[PDB]
Amino acid sequence: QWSGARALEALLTVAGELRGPPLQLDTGQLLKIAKRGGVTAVEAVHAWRNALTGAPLNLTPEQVVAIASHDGGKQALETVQRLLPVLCQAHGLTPQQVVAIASHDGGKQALETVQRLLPVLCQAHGLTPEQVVAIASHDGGKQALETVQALLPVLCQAHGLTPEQVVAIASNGGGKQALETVQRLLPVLCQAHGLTPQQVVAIASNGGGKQALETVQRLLPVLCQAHGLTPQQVVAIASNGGGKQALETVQRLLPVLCQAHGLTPQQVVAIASNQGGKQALETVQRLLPVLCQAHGLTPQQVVAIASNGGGKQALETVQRLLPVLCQAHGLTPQQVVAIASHDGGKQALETVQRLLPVLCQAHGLTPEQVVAIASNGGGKQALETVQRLLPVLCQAHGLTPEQVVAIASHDGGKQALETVQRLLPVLCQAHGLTPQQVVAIASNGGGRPALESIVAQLSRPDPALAALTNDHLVALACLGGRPALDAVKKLEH
DNA sequence: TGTCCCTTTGTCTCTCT
DNA sequence: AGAGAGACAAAGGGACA
Repeated sequence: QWSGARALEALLTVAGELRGPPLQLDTGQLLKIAKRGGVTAVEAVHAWRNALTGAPLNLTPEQVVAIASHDGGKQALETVQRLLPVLCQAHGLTPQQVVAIASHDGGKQALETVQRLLPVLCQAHGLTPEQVVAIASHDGGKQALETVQALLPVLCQAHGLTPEQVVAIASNGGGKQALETVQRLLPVLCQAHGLTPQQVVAIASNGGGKQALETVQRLLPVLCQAHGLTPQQVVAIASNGGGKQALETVQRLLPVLCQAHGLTPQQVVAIASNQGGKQALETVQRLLPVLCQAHGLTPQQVVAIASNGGGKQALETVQRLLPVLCQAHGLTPQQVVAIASHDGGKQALETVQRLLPVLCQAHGLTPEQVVAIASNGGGKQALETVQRLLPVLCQAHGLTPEQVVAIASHDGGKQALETVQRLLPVLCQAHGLTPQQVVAIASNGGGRPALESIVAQLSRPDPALAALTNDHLVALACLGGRPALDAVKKLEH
C-alpha cells in the first residue's frame, strides 16, 4: 500500500481537533500548515496549542499559523515560546517583530541568530534593531545576519556602500548570496560597464539578487550592442525578482516580438521589467495574436496588460473573461483592459466578475464605480473591503457612497477603508476634524499611514508640529501623507 | 523525511513627486 | 497619477542529516 497513508491519516486525526479550542482553524489554514510545515508542524501546533494562545505569550491563531506554515515550523514553534520573552525583554523587540522573524523556513535559526547577534550588530556595527529584524525576517535570515556582521565593514569601506544599502541587499531571501556577489561584482559592474553603486544595489536587492547580478555581468555586453539596449534599460529589467529569468528571456524574445508583432524595444523592456517578466514575455508571444484577432484588443492594450507583475496571469484571465465580462456584465473591452493593467490584474478581474452584480444591486454602485475601485493594484482587496464596509461606513459613520468609493480607489484602498472605519470617530469627536477632511486625507495612496500619522500627532503631540494648526496638518497630510509630516517633523529640528 | 537555504513568480501596499 | 521600492506569500529545488 501507499506509504503516505498512515501519515495522511495522522494529519487528519490531529487536524480535526485543531478546529476546536483554543485555536479553531478552518480548512484553508489547516491545508496551508500541512502543505508547508507538513505533518510534524500540524502535530506541533496541536501539542503546544495552549502554551501559545494566551498566558503568557498571547499569540493569535493567525500568528500561530504564520509560524507553523514553513519548513521547520515545528522548530520555529518551540523556539518562539522559548525566545519571544528573551527578545522582548533583553532586546526590546515587540511580539509582532518576533513573530515576523519566526515566520520563514528555518525560523528557529533566524530567532537564535538574532538573539545571538543583535547586540554585536547594534553596538559594534551601528545597526538599529529595526534593521536587524528586517535582515532576519527572510528565509536564511541566519545566513544573512552572519554575512552582514562579516561583510558590513568591507562593503562600506572598500566598496563605498552605506549601511542602509548593505541592509537593503541583505533583506531578501538568499541575502548572504546577494551580499557576497556584490562584494565581488561591484567593481566589475561599475568600472567595466559604468553602473553606479546605486544601480548595482538595486539589482542586488531582490530574491535571487546573486543570479541577477551575475546575469547582468554576462549579458550586458550582448544586450547593449546586438539588441541596441541601453545600460539603463538592462538595469531596469534586472532590478526585479527573477531578474536573471527576465534578462535571458529578453535576449531570446526581443527580436521575435519586435519583428513579428511590431513592438518597440521600449515596450519589450516594460513587459520584462516586473517580477515574472519572463512569464509576461512568453505569454505575449503566444497570446497577442489571439487577443488582437477580429479587430479585438489592439497590440498597445496587450502591452499595457502585460506590463505589470503577474502580467501572464492578467493576460490569460482577460482571454478567458473578456467575452463574459463584456457581454454579460455590460463592460467595454476598454474597461476590462483598465482593470487588468495593474499588479494582480487576474485577481481583480475575477473579483469584478464575482462582485460587480452584488455591488450594483445590493449596494447601489455603478459599474463605473466598481471599475474605478478595481482599477488599482490590490483592486481585489479594495473591492472586498467596499463590500464588507460600505454599510458601516455609510450607516454608522455618516459617509456617502461616493466618499467610500473615493477612499477605495487607490492602491491600498483596503487599508485606507479599514483605517477610516477605525479612526474616523477619534479624529472627528476627540479632535474636531470634519468627516470631509478625514476622507480627503484617506483618498490618496498611503491613506492608512497618513491617517495614523495624524492621529499620532493629535494624541501624543510632537512639539515639532505644534506650530501647525489642525487644518495645516490636514493640508500637509493630503499633500504628501506620512512622508510630508515626517519631513516637516525634521525640517523643524 | 525534516530542516535549512536559495530562487522565481504573483500579489499587495506605500513612496516619490 | 505613473515608476520605483519593498513587503508578504506560495511553491519548488538543492543540500544534508
